Amino acid sequence: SGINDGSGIVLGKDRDGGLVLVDIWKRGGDRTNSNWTILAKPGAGKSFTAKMLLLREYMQGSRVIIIDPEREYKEMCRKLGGVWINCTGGEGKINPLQVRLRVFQSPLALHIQTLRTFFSLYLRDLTDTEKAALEDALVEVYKEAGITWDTDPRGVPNDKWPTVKELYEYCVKKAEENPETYGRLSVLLKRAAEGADSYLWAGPTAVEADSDFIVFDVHDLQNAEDQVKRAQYFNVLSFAWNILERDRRERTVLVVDEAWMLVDPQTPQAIAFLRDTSKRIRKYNGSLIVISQNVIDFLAPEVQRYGQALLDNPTYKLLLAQGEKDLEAITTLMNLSEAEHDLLVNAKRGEGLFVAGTQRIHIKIEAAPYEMQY
Amino acid sequence: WKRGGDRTNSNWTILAKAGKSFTAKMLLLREYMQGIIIDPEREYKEMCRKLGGVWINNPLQVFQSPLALHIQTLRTFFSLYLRDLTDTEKAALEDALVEVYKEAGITWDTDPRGVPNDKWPTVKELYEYCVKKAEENPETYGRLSVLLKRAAEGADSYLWAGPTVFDVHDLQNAEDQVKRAQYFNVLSFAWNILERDRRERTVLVVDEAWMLVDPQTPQAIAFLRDTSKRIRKYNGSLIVISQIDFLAPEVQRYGQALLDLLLAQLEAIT
Ligand SMILES: Nc1ncnc2c1ncn2[C@@H]1O[C@H](COP(=O)(O)OP(=O)(O)O)[C@@H](O)[C@H]1O
Ligand SMILES: [Mg+2]
Repeated sequence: SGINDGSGIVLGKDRDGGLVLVDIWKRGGDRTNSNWTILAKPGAGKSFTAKMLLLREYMQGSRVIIIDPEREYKEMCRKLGGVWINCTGGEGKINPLQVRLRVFQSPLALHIQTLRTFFSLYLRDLTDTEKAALEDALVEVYKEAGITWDTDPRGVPNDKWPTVKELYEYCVKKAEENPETYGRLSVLLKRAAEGADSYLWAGPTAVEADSDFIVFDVHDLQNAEDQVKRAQYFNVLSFAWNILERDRRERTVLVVDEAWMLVDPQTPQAIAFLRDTSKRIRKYNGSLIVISQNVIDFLAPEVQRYGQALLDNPTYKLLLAQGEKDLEAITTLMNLSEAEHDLLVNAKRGEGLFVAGTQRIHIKIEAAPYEMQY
Repeated sequence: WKRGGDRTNSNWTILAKAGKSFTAKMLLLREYMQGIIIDPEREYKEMCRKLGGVWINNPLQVFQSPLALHIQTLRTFFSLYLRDLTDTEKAALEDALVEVYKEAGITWDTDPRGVPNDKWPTVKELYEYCVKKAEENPETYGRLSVLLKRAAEGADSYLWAGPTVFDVHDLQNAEDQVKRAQYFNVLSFAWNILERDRRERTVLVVDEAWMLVDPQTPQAIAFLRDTSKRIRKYNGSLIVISQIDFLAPEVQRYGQALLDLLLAQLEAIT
C-alpha cells in the first residue's frame, strides 16, 4: 500500500510496483524504536532479506553484530573484511565467567545473575540449594582470581578471569565437607570443565571482537544436546551485547538469528535477557533484529510474558510464508486482518507483510544484482 | 480446631479500630484452659503473669541447606532494617553472611541441631567482616558497614549482638524500620519454637500485625502468610489482630490471603 520515508534504504517493492524506502533510525509517531522481528518458516527468505538489509545499513555506517547458527553470514563477513568468530573452535572460545560490563552497581553481582540463567540452561534440574551453593562457589572462585565486588571489568585481562575449570575444582574441594550441597553439583560441572563440553568454555576468551562487522558462528552446535545449544547461544548473546556497552558506537545492529534456540520453558530468563536487550539497545541508539522460525516457541506459557513483548514490540516487522501453527499464532498476536492472513497464506518466497510502526503492507523483497555477490 | 467441610484451618483475623485486645485475651485464656504471643503493646504481660507462665522482653542463628534458606529470611530481616539497600548491596550482604558463617565453622552441610547458641556468629562479626571487605570494596561495602555499625556496636546492638508473651513494646517510639525489623525477627524465632517442637494445637498471636507491613518489603508479610499455611500443616493456629495496609497494591498479593472477628471500624472490609 506504500511506505516511503524520505530517505534510508530500499527494502523492496509495493503491491503497485513502488519502492518501499525505510529509515529505521527515525524517531517520531509510531517509530519508537529501531528494532526488527523477522518471522517465517524455513526457506521463505529470512536470512537473505536480513543480509540485504544489513548490507545496506553497513554501507551507511552501521556496525553489525550477528549470532549465526546456520552459517549464513560467513561469506558476507569475508567480503566485508569483518571478524568471523568460530565459537566452537579454540580460536573462538568465549569464557562465560568473564564478567560483562553493566547509582553504583557491582559488575560482579550483575554477572552472577547472568550466570544463574547460564547455568540453569546448561544444568536444567538444579535445586535451590545448589543454585545458591553455585552462586557462592562463583564469588569464591572470583575472589581467588583477584576479582572482587568493586573490580572494573574494563581493566582486567582476558586471562585473569577464572573459568569453569576453577569453578568445578572448587566445587569438588567443597564436596568433601559438603557432599550433599555440592556433590552432585561438582560432578555435573566436570562435563564442562574437562569433559565432552569443555572445548566450549574451559579457558580464556580468545577474541577481542573489535570490528564494524562481527559474526559469532555457533553452527557446530546444530546437533549437540539442547542445553548446550541454549547455554552457548546465551553466553554468546551476552558477550555480544557487552560489545555495545564496551564502546557505545551508534546505529549498531545486533542480529540474533534462529532466536527460538534460546527459548527454554524452564529458564525463560534467557528470553527475558533478550527482551531487556531490545529495550536497552534503544538507549545506545542501536537496533536489535530477531530472526526466527518456530514462532509458537516464544508464545509458550512459561516464556510468553517475555517472548510476546520481544516479538511484538519492535517498530519494524517482516512476516513471510509461515508454518500452519505459527501463522495462527501470529494472526492472533499481531491482529492480522483476514486479507493479511491469506496474504501470508499464499505468500511466495521473499513476499509477505512488512510492518513499520502501525503501517502494514504487502511487500516483495528483491536485491540489486551488484549486491548478490554478498 | 475443627476440620473438614467449611472448616479448612484454625486461623483467626481480629480487625478493628474497639477492644480487640480484650476479646483476644479472653478467648486466649479460654483456648488455653484446654491445654505464644507477639505483643508490641504489653497487653498480655499482666495476664501472662496471672497465668504464671513465662514472660520475656540473635538473627544470625539458623537435600535442602538450613543455611541457604535462613539466608533468605535473613535477606528480609535486613531489607526491613536497611530500607535503601541496593541489589548490589543486598548481594554483598548475603555473601558476607555465608563467609561470616564459614569462619564460625558452619557450612552448607551442617546440622544446626549441633551448634550452641554461642557458636553461631552474630551481627558483630558480620559488621567486622564488612568493615574489612570495605577497605578494598568501598563501592560495594562502605555504606553497608557504616549502616551495620549501629546494629553491631551502636544504638541497636543490644537487640541482636549476642548469642540469643514476647514483649516488643520497648521499641514503640523507635524508628519504624527497627521495630518492623525486630518484629520480623521475633516472629521468626517464635515460628522456630513451633517448628522445632511439634506440640500440636498451638496458637501464635500476632498483635498489631500492620507493623510488619513494609510496602517496599512485602516479604515480611509473605512470611506471615507462609506461617499461616504451615501451622495448619502442624495442626495449629495463627491469630493476626490488627487496626488497608494489608490491601496495598504491593502487599495485597500477600495481605489478601493473610486477612482471609470484626469490631468497630472498614470500607475495604465491607
Ligand atoms: N528475495 C529473494 N530473491 C532471490 N533469492 C532469494 C530471496 N530470498 C531468499 N533467496 C534465496 O533462497 C534461499 C532461502 O532463503 P533464506 O533466507 O536462506 O531462507 P530462511 O527464510 O530459511 O532464512 C537462499 O539460498 C537465498 O539465497
Ligand atoms: Mg534463516
